[PDB]
Amino acid sequence: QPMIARDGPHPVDQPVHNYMVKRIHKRSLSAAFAIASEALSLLSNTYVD
Amino acid sequence: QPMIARDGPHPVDQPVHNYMVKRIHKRSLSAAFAIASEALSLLSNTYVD
Repeated sequence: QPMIARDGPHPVDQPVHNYMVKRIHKRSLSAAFAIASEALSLLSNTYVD
Repeated sequence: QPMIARDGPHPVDQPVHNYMVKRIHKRSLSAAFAIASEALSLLSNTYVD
């Protein structure tokens, strides 16, 4: 931060430095996907049908 | 229909498919047309007049 030079019945000011630390926040996403029993019976054949 | 993926205390979602069936409806159009008897006698002389 900057600083102003003044006079009179005021204390002399000094330059000030600030330090900040922020942290991450974790979230997620989810989506389902279904398949039926007839489709599973039709898909698992392995070169027979 | 589309899907939105979300988190938190929400159950996970799966997309939907909709099947609809419509059937036809039968209408008509009718218009009348009259011919006088003397006109029918004139048009059907059969090679006399």
